Amino acid sequence: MNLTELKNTPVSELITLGENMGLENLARMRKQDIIFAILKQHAKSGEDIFGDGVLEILQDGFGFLRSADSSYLAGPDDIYVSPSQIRRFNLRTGDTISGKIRPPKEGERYFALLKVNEVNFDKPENARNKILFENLTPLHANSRLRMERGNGSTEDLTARVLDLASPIGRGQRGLIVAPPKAGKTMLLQNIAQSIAYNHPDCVLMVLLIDERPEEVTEMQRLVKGEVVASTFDEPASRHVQVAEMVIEKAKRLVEHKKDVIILLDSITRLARAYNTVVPASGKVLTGGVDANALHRPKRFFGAARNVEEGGSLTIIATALIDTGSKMDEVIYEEFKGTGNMELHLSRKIAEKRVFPAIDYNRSGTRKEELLTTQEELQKMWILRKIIHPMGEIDAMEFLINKLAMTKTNDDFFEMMKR
Amino acid sequence: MNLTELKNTPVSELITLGENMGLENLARMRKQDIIFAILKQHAKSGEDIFGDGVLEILQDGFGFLRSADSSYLAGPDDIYVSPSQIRRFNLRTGDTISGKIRPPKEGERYFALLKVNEVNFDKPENARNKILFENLTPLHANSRLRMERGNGSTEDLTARVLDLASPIGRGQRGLIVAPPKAGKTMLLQNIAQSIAYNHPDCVLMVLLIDERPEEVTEMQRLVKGEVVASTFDEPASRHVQVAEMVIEKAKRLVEHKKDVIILLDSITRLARAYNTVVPASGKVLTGGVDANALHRPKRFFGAARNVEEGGSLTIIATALIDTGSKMDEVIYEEFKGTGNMELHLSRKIAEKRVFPAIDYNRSGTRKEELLTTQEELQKMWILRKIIHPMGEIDAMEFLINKLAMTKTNDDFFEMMKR
Amino acid sequence: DTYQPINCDDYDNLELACQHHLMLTLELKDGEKLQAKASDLVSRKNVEYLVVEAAGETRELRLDKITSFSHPEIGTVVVSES
Ligand SMILES: Nc1ncnc2c1ncn2[C@@H]1O[C@H](COP(=O)(O)OP(=O)(O)O)[C@@H](O)[C@H]1O
Repeated sequence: MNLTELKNTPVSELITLGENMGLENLARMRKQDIIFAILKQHAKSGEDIFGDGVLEILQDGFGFLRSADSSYLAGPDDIYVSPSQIRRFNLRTGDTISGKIRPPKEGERYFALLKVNEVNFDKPENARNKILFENLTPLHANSRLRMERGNGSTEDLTARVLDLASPIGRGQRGLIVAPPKAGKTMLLQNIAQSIAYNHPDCVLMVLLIDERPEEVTEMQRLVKGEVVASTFDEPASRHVQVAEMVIEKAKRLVEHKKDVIILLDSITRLARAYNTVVPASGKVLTGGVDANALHRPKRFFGAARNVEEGGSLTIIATALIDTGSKMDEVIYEEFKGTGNMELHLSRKIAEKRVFPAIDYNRSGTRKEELLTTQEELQKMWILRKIIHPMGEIDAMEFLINKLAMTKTNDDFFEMMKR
Repeated sequence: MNLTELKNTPVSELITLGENMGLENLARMRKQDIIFAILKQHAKSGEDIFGDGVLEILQDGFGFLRSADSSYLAGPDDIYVSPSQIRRFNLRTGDTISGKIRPPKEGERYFALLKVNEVNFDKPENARNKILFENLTPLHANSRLRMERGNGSTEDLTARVLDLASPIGRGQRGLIVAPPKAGKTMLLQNIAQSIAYNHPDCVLMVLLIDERPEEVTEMQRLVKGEVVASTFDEPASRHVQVAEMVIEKAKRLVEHKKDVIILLDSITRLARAYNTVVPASGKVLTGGVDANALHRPKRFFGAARNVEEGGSLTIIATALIDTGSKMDEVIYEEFKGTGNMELHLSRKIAEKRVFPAIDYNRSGTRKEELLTTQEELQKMWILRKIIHPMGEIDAMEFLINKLAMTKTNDDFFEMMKR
Repeated sequence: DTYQPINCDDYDNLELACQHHLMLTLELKDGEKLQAKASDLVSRKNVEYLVVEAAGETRELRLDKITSFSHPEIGTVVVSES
């Protein structure tokens, strides 16, 4: 059967499927163990079994096809690819390989790839001729991602405020600066819903790092896309692995002229994870942050660009401030000028239970003339003039009331203009 | 074929060349690897191969000819230079070398320079005996850089305002103090194109340290000259490596009676890069900086001088203020007035969407009488008096409107009297 | 006419044979045998080719045309076109 359909069935259904196939004692083992046991039992019949995953080449030269359902966690059900296969089709980490697999032989441990059907949702012949990501020329964002759904619901207010504060375009390198208890999690969910509704073509990937287990399940139910997370139980090496898999998978899709959007939560937790993993170089900054530990996260954050040839990579990461940890403060100081889009959340606005808690004055974008039209830009300039003198708490209250009375932003503009 | 012509070829065209030469799997690999593979294939025929680059001397006496196309990044395409070649001539870091190269032999991974043809765009023997840069006699600035085009367009007035605020000549250090979001990048682009247009003879070099990838490509396509940049993805050691290559190359051109101009953006990030990479000697100062570490950035900035024998070295650095950090102020406090020419930008004036954001009161150049004729000095002196009373914000509005209908500076001075 | 790549397991055995430079007993569906040595596996115009020599011939033939190969070391593995 299909391997990816097994990983989507609930565990209760897997046991019933396994039990009527003759397997026993499947209830007390992990889901990955159950799937591996079922596949071996079905391999007895000699039927063809399919599978797919994302390639992760190890140091020794061989790789595995991890699955996004398990958040690219190493397990018994991973598919082994010999180094010759990586040579036969020039494959790099992050390639999405789908095809037939075979049961392990004597002395083997994992299922092995048998016949490659598609690479990156394309024929292997075409997928080998795609130019590498590093050879593509970065550009400023010029195609805008509009968050406004326009249905007039109260959940659309957060999206509409986002367009007024900081427009988001394809290939943007965003950064959301948020203190604790400022509604950061609900802000990302609105963005994910707006992206999945207005722009179904763009590939949406949500990356949660060092997150509570109950927050992961909530995100998976809501987000219409791919959600990969690593909870705080897992070691720091696990956090690095998931981030590497996501960014490499995103790069491979961009090389096929596709729009990829990555929502990261958070760049602070990711940077802390790298600080633990990398060996100490002897130069340690304030707060215990290694000097060269931040090189790896900046590679992740610096990959967001608008490719001239085609496609783009959009990264919208969140940075944590006012957490009481000096390690977070120094990490944030190294990402201040990196992004071309900045959105600030304020705890003071959140303390009054008025949402979203966006600090309008301190949030903006670079080269916003390209994203918006001439008339649209002037209206935002007119509005920003009104919001500039008033305080941050009054800025949102004034802006929320005006937006509530209307349905779309253009209606808000003409009402404000008159 | 010629390496420099091969290196400027688009990657898509490079692949087609490799296919016609029998190479395969050239896609999905870096541009440097493609160049290295093609050269080896062509050298297999046995034809002569021409290559050129900027010499870099390692600590072990190794010499490599880096390329300006890749911003002097170490790679497979680099040409290896034996220490015997360095001893034969007066070869040091930054000496441009053009000559014929050979494919590597067994035990060799880099192409080797075989017959050096041109050094510093002249005969190899002439460069074997030249006066060192430090031995050259320093002198103040005598010549003046004309930053006027006369077209009277909307972009020409920005050059005029900075020209009126503080004249800049050849051979004196210059500093630009700019806050975040103050049209700093647009200011550098306007200066860079004006210099190339007015002074095609001088060698223009633009250096960008810790810059966003999308900004580098925009700068390269706009600035007519040489643009060398290192993004924030690269480690700290890369930032200092690029800086050393640029200054050493600038010195050698000066030794050959050439007036070169270096535009730096920004010295604060370059100084921060040195602090990270320079090993700690046990002395810790306020703001997490080291006095011995700071000795190198000032040497880079302090190398600008006018040579009596011939040529000059002009450096116009950029300093960042009120960025919210702590060590940034310490860097600025070390360069309060170390530069002969100083220009200030203000966030307040740029806030009203009126450009340029030049603060006339704070700007000022030392020994300005050596630059322009005495008759024009009174014209600037009376201009300062008529502009001193009103504030810096209103000063810019007065300058722009009065210069709106004026073509050149000479017309403005005559119209100012009447 | 159109080339069809062989299964991954078959390719690995052939590369293993080429790496060890051991004798190869090439077999076809017609019933002809070529007990020769294969040097290396190469590709050309998106079609991989196997160069196998008996006495210096170094003939180059398509992989999909090879039907069976046997040796005392590796298993007698037949290829599958589907
Ligand atoms: N857009 C919003 N609309 C209404 N309430 C919100 C919104 N965003 C956040 N909140 C409220 O803020 C509280 C905490 O937000 P949370 O998602 O925990 O932020 P964080 O993840 O940064 O701690 C939630 O209980 C929620 O009710």
